[PDB]
Amino acid sequence: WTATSGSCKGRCFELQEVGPPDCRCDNLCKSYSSCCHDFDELCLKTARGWECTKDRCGEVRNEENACHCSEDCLSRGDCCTNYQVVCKGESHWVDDDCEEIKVPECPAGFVRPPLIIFSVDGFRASYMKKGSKVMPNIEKLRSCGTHAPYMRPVYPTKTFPNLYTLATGLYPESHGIVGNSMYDPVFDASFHLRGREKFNHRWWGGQPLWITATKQGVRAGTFFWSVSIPHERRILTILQWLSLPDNERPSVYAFYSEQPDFSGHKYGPFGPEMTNPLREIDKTVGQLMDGLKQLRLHRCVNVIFVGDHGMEDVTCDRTEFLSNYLTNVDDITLVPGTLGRIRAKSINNSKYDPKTIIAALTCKKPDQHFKPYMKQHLPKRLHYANNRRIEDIHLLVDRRWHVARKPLDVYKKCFFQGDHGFDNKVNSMQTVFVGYGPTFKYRTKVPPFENIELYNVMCDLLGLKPAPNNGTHGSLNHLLRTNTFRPTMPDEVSRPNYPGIMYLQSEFDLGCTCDDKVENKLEELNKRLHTKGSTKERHLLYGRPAVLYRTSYDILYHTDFESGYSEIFLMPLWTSYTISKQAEVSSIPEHLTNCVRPDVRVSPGFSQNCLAYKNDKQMSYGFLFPPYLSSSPEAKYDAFLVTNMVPMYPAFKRVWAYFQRVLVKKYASERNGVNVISGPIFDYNYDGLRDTEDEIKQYVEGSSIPVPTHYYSIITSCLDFTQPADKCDGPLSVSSFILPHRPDNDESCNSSEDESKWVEELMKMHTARVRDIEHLTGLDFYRKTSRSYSEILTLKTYLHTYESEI
Ligand SMILES: *[C@@H]1O[C@H](CO)[C@@H](O[C@@H]2O[C@H](CO)[C@@H](O[C@@H]3O[C@H](CO[C@H]4O[C@H](CO)[C@@H](O)[C@H](O[C@H]5O[C@H](CO)[C@@H](O)[C@H](O)[C@@H]5O[C@H]5O[C@H](CO)[C@@H](O)[C@H](O)[C@@H]5O)[C@@H]4O)[C@@H](O)[C@H](O[C@H]4O[C@H](CO)[C@@H](O)[C@H](O)[C@@H]4O[C@H]4O[C@H](CO)[C@@H](O)[C@H](O)[C@@H]4O)[C@@H]3O)[C@H](O)[C@H]2NC(C)=O)[C@H](O)[C@H]1NC(C)=O
Ligand SMILES: CCOc1cc(C#N)ccc1COC(=O)N1C[C@@H]2CN(C(=O)c3ccc4[nH]nnc4c3)C[C@H]2C1
Ligand SMILES: [Ca+2]
Ligand SMILES: [Cl-]
Ligand SMILES: [K+]
Ligand code: NA
Ligand SMILES: [Zn+2]
Repeated sequence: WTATSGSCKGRCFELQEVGPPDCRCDNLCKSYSSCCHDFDELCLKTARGWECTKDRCGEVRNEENACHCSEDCLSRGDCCTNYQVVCKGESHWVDDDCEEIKVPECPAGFVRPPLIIFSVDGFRASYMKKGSKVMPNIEKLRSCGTHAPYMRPVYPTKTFPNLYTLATGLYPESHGIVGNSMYDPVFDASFHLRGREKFNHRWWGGQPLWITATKQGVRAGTFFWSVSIPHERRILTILQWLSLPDNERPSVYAFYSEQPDFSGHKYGPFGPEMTNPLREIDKTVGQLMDGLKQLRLHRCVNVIFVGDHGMEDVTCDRTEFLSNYLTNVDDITLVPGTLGRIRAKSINNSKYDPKTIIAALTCKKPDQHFKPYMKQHLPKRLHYANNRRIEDIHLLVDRRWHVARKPLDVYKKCFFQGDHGFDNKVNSMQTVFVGYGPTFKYRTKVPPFENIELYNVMCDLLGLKPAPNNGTHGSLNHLLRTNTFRPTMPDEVSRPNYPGIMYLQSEFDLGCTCDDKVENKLEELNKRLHTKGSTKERHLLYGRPAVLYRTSYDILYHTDFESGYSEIFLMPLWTSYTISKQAEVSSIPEHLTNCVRPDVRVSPGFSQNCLAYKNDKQMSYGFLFPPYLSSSPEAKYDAFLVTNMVPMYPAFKRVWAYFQRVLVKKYASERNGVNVISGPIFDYNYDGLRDTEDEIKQYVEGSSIPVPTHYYSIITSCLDFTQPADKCDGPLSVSSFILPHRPDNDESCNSSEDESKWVEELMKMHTARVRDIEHLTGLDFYRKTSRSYSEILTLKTYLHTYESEI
C-alpha cells in the first residue's frame, strides 16, 4: 500500500526515496506502484516532442513542453538537446573535429570530471564495425577516445548478471545474481524477471558503484530506469541533474538502453530490422553529447559506452529436449534456455540421483548440443560454482541452441530469432567498450579485457577506493591518461629452503625401485653445478613465483628444471622449465618405465612413496617435468625423482602424456621456445581459491599424499616470436590452462579415439588466465622481468580463447 495523495510538484526525479509513508517521484516509483497522481503529468511531459525547431527559438516559456527553446532554458537546465544548434547556429557534437582532451575543461564548481555510464543491452562487439555507417556519434566516441575490439562479459552472458558485474567488479557466483532466474534454498525464495521479489535487497550481494560512491561522499544519479520512460526523457533528466547546484549535483550517472537487445531477440543479431535500433541508439548518444556541449561539459565528462553481452542466432527448431534423454523427466526442475540448471522437483524425493541424471545426459546422441557437468567440473575460467543458487547440475549449451525439459514448454510456455547466455568465450557473446573524456586516452586501441575489470577503473575515475572485487587493480592502467593506480607486488610470505644432499639412499623405504645403478670430475663437478642452480637462468625466466601464504617448501635445482617443492603437500607447488625451438623429444627407455628415485635432498618423511600408488587401485602417477623432454640420458634420471612425481588417474595420464610428449614441443616450435610452469591445484570447495590442507577430501590410499583437483600450466614466450623465449627483450606472450583432474574422460565424447582427436580440444576448453591460477595456488608469478608492473598485470589477466577473428 502507498497513499499517493501527495504531489510531484517540483520533485520530478528527485535523488532521494522519500520518508515512509510518502508519495514518490523517482525513476523507480512506477515499479513500486508508488508514484504521485501527477507524476505522468508533471514529470513525463511529451508536448511538442524532443527537438527545437526554428520557430520555437526564443519562444515564451511554456512549462507544458517536454523541453524548451526559450531564452532562459540554459539557466533552467532544460533546453532540448539541439537548442543551440537550431537557435544559436552551433554545430552538433558529431560534426566537430575531434581534439585531444589533455586536461578536464569543466565549469567552476565542478570538483571532479563527472562519469557517465552509457550502457547498451545486447550490443554485440561486431556492431562497431558492421553498423558503423549508421552510428556516426558512437563511431566518433570510438575513434577519438579509448576503445577495445571487444569486451568479454561474464558467464552466464545474461543481462542482470552482466550489468551487476559491471557495477561491482564481481563474478556472479560472488555477487549472487547467477542467472535471470534463481532459487535460493536458504531463503526458500525465487527471483523472477517479472515481478516484485527482484527488488528485495537479499539477492544483490557485494557493493555496487553507486553505493561505493555514496559511502565515500560522491553523489550518484539513479542507475535504474523504468521501461516506459523514453530515452529522450532519460537523457534530459541526466542533463538536468548536471545543472543542479554544486552541493546537490551527482558525480556519477548511468543511462540504460533496452536496445539493441529487444529487437535482437525478435529478429536475430543481424536481421535487416536491426539497422533502425542502431540508428536510434546513435541518435540518443548524439542527444547526450549535444546536451553536454550546451552545458560546456563535452570536454569535462568521462563517458563510458559499454554493453552487457552480445547476441547469437537462435531459433525454436534448435532446441534439445531433456525428455529425449531422461525417462524420469518429471522428477526434475530445469532452468532452461541458453544454459541449463537442474535440481530435484521435490526434496522429499529420496529416489533423486544426480549421477544417473548426468550419465543419462552424457554423450548420448552424436551431435548433442549441450554437455552436462557437475558445477565444480565446469571450466574454472567461468568461475561459476561457489553459490548455493547455482544448481549442482549444469548444462553448457552450444552456441545457437536452447535446452528445454519437454517439447510442450516450447509451444505452450517461432517467436524468437536471437538469444544470449552462452559460454563467455563465444564470439557472438562479446560486447563493447569505449571510454571518452579527459581521463581516458586519445585515439587509442587497447586489447580485449574482461568486464570484471571496469569497477576498479570507474572507482579510479571518481577518486574512489574500490570495494574488494575480482578485478586486478592496475591491469587497465593502459586505458587511462591519468588517475592510474600504482600497485606494488604482494610481499612473499614464505621464503624457501635450499636443501643440499642430506640423506643416504638406504634411509628411504618408499617401495620405489629404479634401474639407475649405471656409472672423471669432468661430468662430476658439472652435475654438482646443476644441483646448485647453474642452469637456473635458463629454466626460471621471470624469477621464482612468490609464495603468498605460510608454508614450508624447498627450492630444488636440476639441469632441465627447477621446482618449489612443498613439504606440506609432498609435491611441487610449481615446476619451471624452458623448451627451446631446437629441443628434441625422446622416449622413456624400456629399463626406466617404472623408475622412481629417492631425492637425497629431501627427507623420507617429506617424500611420497611408490607403495601407496601400488595399493591404490584407482590412482597412478605422472611427472611435472616431463621425462620425454630431458636434455640428455643422464639428465633424464632427474625427471624420475620422487620429488617430481604427482598423483594422476590413468584416464588423466592420457591427457597429461599427450600434452607433455606432443604439445609442449609443438608450442616450442610454433612460438620459438616456451617456458613452462606446471603444478597441482587443490580446490575441493570450488571457491576459486587455494585449499588449505584441512580442506582436502581425497588422498592416495593409505598415505598423506593429497589428490589435486586440477593441474595447471603457464606457457610463456616472447611476443616478438623472432626472439627465442629465453632471450626476449620485450613484451611476453602467454597461454595457460587449468585441467580438471578427473578419473574418467566422460567430458570428451571422442575420448576412445587417439589423443590427437580430443586432448587439445579439452585443453582449449580449460584455457585460463595466469590470474586464475594465482587465486588457486597462492602463488605470484612474473616477479622478475624487464616489464612494467602494470603491463605484467595485463598479461596476468590475458585469456587465450581459441575463437577465430571477430
Ligand atoms: C572475488 O572477489 C570476492 C570479493 O573480494 C571474493 O569473495 C570474498 O572472499 C572472502 C574469502 O572467501 C570472503 O570472506 C569471508 O567472509 C565471511 C563473512 O562475509 C560477510 O561479509 C562480507 C563483507 O560485507 C560480505 O561481502 C559477505 O557477503 C556474502 O554473503 C551474502 C549472503 O549470502 C551475499 O549477499 C553476498 O553475495 C556474499 O555471498 C558470496 O560470498 C559468500 C562467502 O562469504 C559465499 O558463501 C556465497 O556463495 C557468495 O559467493 C558476507 O555477508 C566470513 O565469515 C569468513 O570468515 C571465516 O573464515 C576465516 C578464515 O580467515 C575465519 O577467520 C572466520 O572465523 C570465519 O570462519 C567461520 O566461518 C566458517 C564458515 O561459516 C566456519 O567453517 C568456521 O568454523 C568459522 O565459524 C570469510 O572471511 C568474502 O565474504 C567474499 N566476499 C564476497 C562479496 O563474496 C572472491 O573470493 C573472489 N573470487 C576469486 C575467484 O578470486
Ligand atoms: C542492475 C545494474 O544496473 C545497471 C548497471 C550499470 C553499470 N555499470 C549501468 C546501468 C544499469 C541500469 O540498468 C537498468 O536500468 N535496468 C532496467 C532493465 C530491466 N531489465 C530486464 O528486464 C531484462 C531482463 C532480461 C533480459 N534479456 N535480455 N534483455 C533483458 C532485459 C534489464 C535491466 C537494466
Ligand atoms: Ca578452495
Ligand atoms: Cl538463467
Ligand atoms: K595405482
Ligand atoms: Na569419453
Ligand atoms: Zn536479451
